[PDB]
Amino acid sequence: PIVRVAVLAAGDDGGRLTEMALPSELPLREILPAVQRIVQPVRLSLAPIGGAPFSLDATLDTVGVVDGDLLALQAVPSGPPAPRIVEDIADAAVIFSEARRRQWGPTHIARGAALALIGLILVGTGLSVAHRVITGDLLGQFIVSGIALATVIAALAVRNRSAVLATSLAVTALVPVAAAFALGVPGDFGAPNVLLAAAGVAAWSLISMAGSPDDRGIAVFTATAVTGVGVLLVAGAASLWVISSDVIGCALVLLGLIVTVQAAQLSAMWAVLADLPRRVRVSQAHQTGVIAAGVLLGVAGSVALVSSANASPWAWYIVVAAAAGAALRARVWDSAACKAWLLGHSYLLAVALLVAFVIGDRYQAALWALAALAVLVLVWIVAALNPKIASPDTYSLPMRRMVGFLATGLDASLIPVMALLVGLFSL
Amino acid sequence: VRLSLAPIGGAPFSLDATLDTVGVVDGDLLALQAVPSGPPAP
Amino acid sequence: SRLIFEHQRRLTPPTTRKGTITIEPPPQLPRMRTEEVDAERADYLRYLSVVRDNVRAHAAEQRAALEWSHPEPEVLATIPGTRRQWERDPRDRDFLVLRAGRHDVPLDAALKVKDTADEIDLEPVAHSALRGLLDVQRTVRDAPTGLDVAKLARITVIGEADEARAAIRAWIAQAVTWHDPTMLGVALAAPDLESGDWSWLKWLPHVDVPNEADGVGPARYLTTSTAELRERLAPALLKHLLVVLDDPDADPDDIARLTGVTVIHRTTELPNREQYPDPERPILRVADGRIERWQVWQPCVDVADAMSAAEAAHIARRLSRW
Repeated sequence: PIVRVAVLAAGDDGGRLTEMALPSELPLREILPAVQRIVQPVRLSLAPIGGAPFSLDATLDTVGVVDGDLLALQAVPSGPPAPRIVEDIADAAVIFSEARRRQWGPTHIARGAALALIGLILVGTGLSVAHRVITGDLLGQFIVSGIALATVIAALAVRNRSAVLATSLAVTALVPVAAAFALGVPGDFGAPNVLLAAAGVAAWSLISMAGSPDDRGIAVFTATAVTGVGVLLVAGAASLWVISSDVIGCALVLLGLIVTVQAAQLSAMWAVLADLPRRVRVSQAHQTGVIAAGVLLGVAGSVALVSSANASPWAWYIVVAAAAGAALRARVWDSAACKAWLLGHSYLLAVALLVAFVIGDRYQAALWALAALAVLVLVWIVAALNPKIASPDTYSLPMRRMVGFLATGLDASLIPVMALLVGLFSL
Repeated sequence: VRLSLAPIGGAPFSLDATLDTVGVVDGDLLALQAVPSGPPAP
Repeated sequence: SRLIFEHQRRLTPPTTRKGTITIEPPPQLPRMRTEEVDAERADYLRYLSVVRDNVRAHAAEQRAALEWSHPEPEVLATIPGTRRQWERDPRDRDFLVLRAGRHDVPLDAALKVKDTADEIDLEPVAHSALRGLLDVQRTVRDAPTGLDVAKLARITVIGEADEARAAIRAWIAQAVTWHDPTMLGVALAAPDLESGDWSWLKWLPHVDVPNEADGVGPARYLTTSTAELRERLAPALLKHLLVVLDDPDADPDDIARLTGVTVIHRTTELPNREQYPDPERPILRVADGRIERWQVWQPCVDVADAMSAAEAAHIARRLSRW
């Protein structure tokens, strides 16, 4: 009754990995001496990678070894930690408090200054625009451009000196920049201004994604870039050709689902094997952002279709259909943040309608909108208690299949509906 | 079948050599499992 | 059969400076501006704080030593094979001492308060802090300690079945591993020997006499009858000897009353007003996890040890190679 397992002993230098086959149905205390001679004042034992050491009395059967798992060679757990004892209550405050990482140090000040700065820029911008939107005077556009230009330089100025402040200072640079261009030829907050801005951030972003020396700040750039580009076209074509009473979003939700359904390929579009780990995450970061572009777009017009009153009964089903489609399109996405993004599409959209009615003075659908959130929250909870309805393993295969034709049967089955709202084929 | 003795975690003994040539000291653990019709698994 | 072993030099165990630290006495309350004594209280306590962190260092030495030579009854599996197995010789300060458990040791450092306690009126806050130092700190916390068998000459045991034995099965192992088996020889006599009980204590070249055969084992003193084991050591009556028994009844203390045989037996009854437990011939009831010495109830071990036969047998075999 032998079983083939592989142990791992790494205490001396790097590590030594061999495998073997071992006689089951015994107290591990008998076979421990053998392995100690192959691979190699304390006592040792065997443990699965990720678990606690196995008792010296159980057998490799009753402790549940499958023939081919990778055991490690760890130590018997511990003894007591031998608690210290100090009687003078005075020194009982200085002694038992060191274990904090409390020292002020000239690095709590580094994080200090930058965090102060990012606040200065933000409210520095918002003041001038508030000096510009609720009243009118262009002195702001002097100050907007002043700070907007300044931060532009600083990120380019510490690209190779901090390597973390840099990428942080870039992401905040686009708040005043998007504010600056949005101020040329104002209008009433303007029709074509939103065209000028989508050029700006899409400009500023693309310059910096390639400007990042490493990870940690890539995904936020990628997502807003495609978001800028995406809104640019459907704003440009909206600036001259089409009057588009309501069909800006009909372009968006179309463009939205298009980006979400076609997501894996777009990530690949941005593309010794030693630098594989660096390449694999950036690839993942690219995907996780790109999907956010989808959801944020998916609502971007969807928040405008059912926005005002007097909407269409086909308009109400034009958004709901999209939501479910994206919600059931998650089961294909592996990572965690990838899942959450599309999963909470309905959540994000739910609140949008609420504020819309409260700011639109409706006090009718507002309450409903709040009742349309609980239903979505309630299902989240029952998904959390028992890992049963969340786990598709305790299902049926045609159920796993039916959800398929269910999925592709609706996420695309709205383009005929789309032709109704605008009435594209009523002409 | 062909059962024979073996130190734990090693290939079984060679049937026609005494244990004293392979180096069995008084107090080992030996297993009655089959004989390899092949390699001794280094 | 058995491979040979050589006599190395025992690795020098971590030292133990057995100093006698001398604390300086406090002030005497003149009865003078308040800000004056406030300048001295802050001058004494600031002195005791540098001595409280100096006398706390000594402790971590003894607990480093005492633990260096009496590891828990699982480390002693890896002792025999390695190069430090029978390190102890007949002159170490830890010679013939048997780890029975772990509790509070009295910190052999002296802690003398060389002063003149005359017309007591000492400054209150600067005085209470002194006593507080002297009581809490003059005792190490949980430290492996145990029996000094070299001059004990009698053992008695009182407890239930699977526990009164496991204590002997516990420390007779630590008794022998820390010596070259040429120096100590045990003697066992048990009716229930070969049922997972004392039987495993056969394999050992500590369980050997000089020049006997008995068929399979070197000596195989492991038997049932007490007069059987006993006279198989009639010649052995300076190597040291541990005659032991598992019989609740049947006459202990029938050999002595020697110079190296400490006898042992298990019973079930405790005495009522036993006269003055000697520094020798102790009585050690074994509660759930304690080893309470009979006195008048003097725990004498705050958490005992128990050597299960499974990790026990595995001790013999490994020691049967050399």
